[PDB]
Amino acid sequence: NPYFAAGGGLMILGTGLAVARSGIIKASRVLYRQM
Amino acid sequence: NPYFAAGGGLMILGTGLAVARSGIIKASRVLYRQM
Repeated sequence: NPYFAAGGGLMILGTGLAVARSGIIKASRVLYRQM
Repeated sequence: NPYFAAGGGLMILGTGLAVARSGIIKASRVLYRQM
């Protein structure tokens, strides 16, 4: 399809993994000091 | 594969090395004043 030329889904994946990294970092920041 | 046209992994590597640089800078900021 002509939409394949854009191929902007990698931006979505990058935002998703960045948010996941931030959330996991905050969790581990709480996990160590919780147990 | 058609996914090679995008080639967005360099963004992932850049984010990883930037985070590593920040973490190492903070560590050295603690390492000098710890020992």
